Amino acid sequence: VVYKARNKLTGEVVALKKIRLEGVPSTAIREISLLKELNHPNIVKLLDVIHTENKLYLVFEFLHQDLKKFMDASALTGIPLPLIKSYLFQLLQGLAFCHSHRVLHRDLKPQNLLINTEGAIKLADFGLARAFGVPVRTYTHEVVTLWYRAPEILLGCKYYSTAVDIWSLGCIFAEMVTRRALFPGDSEIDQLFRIFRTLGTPDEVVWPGVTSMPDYKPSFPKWARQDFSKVVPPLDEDGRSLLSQMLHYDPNKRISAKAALAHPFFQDVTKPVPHLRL
Amino acid sequence: KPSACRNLFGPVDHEELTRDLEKHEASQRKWNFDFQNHKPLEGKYEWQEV
Amino acid sequence: NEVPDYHEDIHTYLREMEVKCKPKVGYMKKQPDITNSMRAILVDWLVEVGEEYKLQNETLHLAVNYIDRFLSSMSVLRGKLQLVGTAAMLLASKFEEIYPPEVAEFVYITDDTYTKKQVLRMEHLVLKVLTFDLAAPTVNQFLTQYFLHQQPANCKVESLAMFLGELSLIDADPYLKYLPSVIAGAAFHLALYTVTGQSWPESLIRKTGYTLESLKPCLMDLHQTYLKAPQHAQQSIREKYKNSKYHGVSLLNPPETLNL
Repeated sequence: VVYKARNKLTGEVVALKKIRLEGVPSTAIREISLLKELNHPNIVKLLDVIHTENKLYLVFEFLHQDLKKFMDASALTGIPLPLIKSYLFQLLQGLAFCHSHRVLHRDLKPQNLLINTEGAIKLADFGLARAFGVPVRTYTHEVVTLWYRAPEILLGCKYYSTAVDIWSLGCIFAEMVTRRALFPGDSEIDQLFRIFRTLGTPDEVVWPGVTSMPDYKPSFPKWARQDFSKVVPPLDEDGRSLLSQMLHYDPNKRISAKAALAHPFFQDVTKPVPHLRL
Repeated sequence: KPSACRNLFGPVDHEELTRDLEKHEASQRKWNFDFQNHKPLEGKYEWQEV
Repeated sequence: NEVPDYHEDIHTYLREMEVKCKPKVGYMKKQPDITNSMRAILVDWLVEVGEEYKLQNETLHLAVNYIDRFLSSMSVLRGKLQLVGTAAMLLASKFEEIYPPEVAEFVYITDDTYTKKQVLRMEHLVLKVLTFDLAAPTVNQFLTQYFLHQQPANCKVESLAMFLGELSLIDADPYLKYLPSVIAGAAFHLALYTVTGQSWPESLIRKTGYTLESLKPCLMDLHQTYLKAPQHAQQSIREKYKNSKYHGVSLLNPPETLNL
C-alpha cells in the first residue's frame, strides 16, 4: 500500500497497491483472479486492476488497520466479549463464502484480517490462496504461517482442504480472548509439541490414520489432553464448545464455517464498534 | 531433443512480432491517477500518500 | 480428500461460472487465418508439453479454456498461434501447479520459436484480454465430482473418462457447442458403459439435473470421436493414455453401439 484516497462525491476511501514486474508472479495471478470472484462484505473488495508495462496496480477498498495491531494496542485491556463474538461471526461468514466458492485462504492470521471503525472485520491478503477441486489433489506443502498451521499440514498429510482455515480461525479466536498466540512454536516440531501439550498427543482413537501420516513419529511424547477451561480460562461454556470444535484434530470432524454460524455462542451476537479508537 | 520440443508454424519476424506486442487512459480518468509514472492527479480522489 | 460440507455449493457455483467462462462457439469463422485444424495441432502439442513437464491434466484444460476465450476476442495469424498457446500454458501453470515451469522452459519447448520477452508480453496480453478471469471451470473439475458417484470406485472408468474428456479438447467442432459439465457427463457415462456396462447413475441425475436424454447429443458426438480416435490426425492423447498410469485405457475397444 503506497497511496490512499477519499472520494469527494461519496466519501468512500480506497487504497492503491503496486506490484513491480518470470513475468506476473503466481501469487498475483491467484490473488487477483480469485478476489474478482469473492465479493462479500467480510472479504476485502478488489475494486480495479491496472496493468502497465512493468507495474501492476490494484485498487482496494480501504480499511483502517489489522487485527494484530488492534490486539497489540489492546494488549493490557480486554477486548469486550461482544466484539470478539462479532468479529468471529463475521470471519466465519467470510470464510464460509470462500469455501463455498472453492477457495482456500491458507494464511489466516491477525495481520491478514482488517478492521474498520464501524465494527467490520474482513479477510485480506489472498496471495497464498488457491482454488481447490472436489475431491482435493495434493497441493503446496508447509503452507500457513507456523503459529496458525494445522496439525495435518505439520504431519505432512497427502491431502488437506477447508479444515486448515478453520484451524487458523480457532487459533485466532483463542488469541482474541487472551491477546497471546495459542500455539507460539519456534519450529515445526516445537509447533507440533505445543499443540500436543495443549490438546493431548493424538492417537488412532482420537484421529484415525494419524499414526500412518508421513511425518508422524512413534517417538512423539504422549501428553494428556487438558480441559478447554484451562486452555482459554475466560471463555464461557458456549465459547469453549465452539473453540473445541474448531480445534478438533481430525479434519473430517472439525466444524465447518457454515455450521459454526449456527453455534449457540452466537445467539446474542451484535455488531459493536471497536472499544479503542482506530 | 524431446518430442515435445517443436515449432508448429514456421519462423517468425521477431522485429515485427515485438512491434505488434509492444503496442499492447480510461482507468486514469476513473481514478485521477497516472499509473505509468506513479503520480497522483488533481481530481475527486484525494491521493494522500503513505 | 473429500469436502462433503461444500460439495453441493461448489458444484452449483461451477455450474454458474461455466456459462460465464464459455468461449464463443463460432469464433473460428471470424478468424482470418487460423482454423480448427490448426487449433487441433496446437492443443495436441500442448498435451505433449504437459507430458514433458509432468503437468496436471487440469492445467491443460485451463490452458485450452484461455486459448479459446482469447481467440474469441483477438485475431491471430498462424505464426503467432503457438505463442498464444505457450502463454496460456504458462498462465495455467502459474495458477494450477505447485511447481510451474520457468519461462525459459516454455521458450525451449517451442524449439526457440519465440523469445522470453515475447512470451512474457503475450502473457500480459492474454491477462488483459481475459481480464484476469482465470479461475475457469473445466471438464476435469466436473469429472472428479462425478467420480464420487461410482458404485463402487473403478480406476479404469476414471482413466477412460479423463481420456474421453481430453479428446474433446482437440476438436472445436463440435465440442465448443457443449458446456464442460455436459461433456463431463457424456465422458463419464461413455466410460462407465464401456468398462462395466452400467449407465449414468440416478444419483447424478439428482445432482446435475442431466439425464441420458439431455446428454444424448453430446454422447452421440463423443461416441463417434471415441470410435474414430485411432484414425485421428492428432495422436498425443491416445499415446498418453496407453501409459499404465492410466491403466492403458486408450487401448480398450469402444462399444459398437450405446444402449440409449
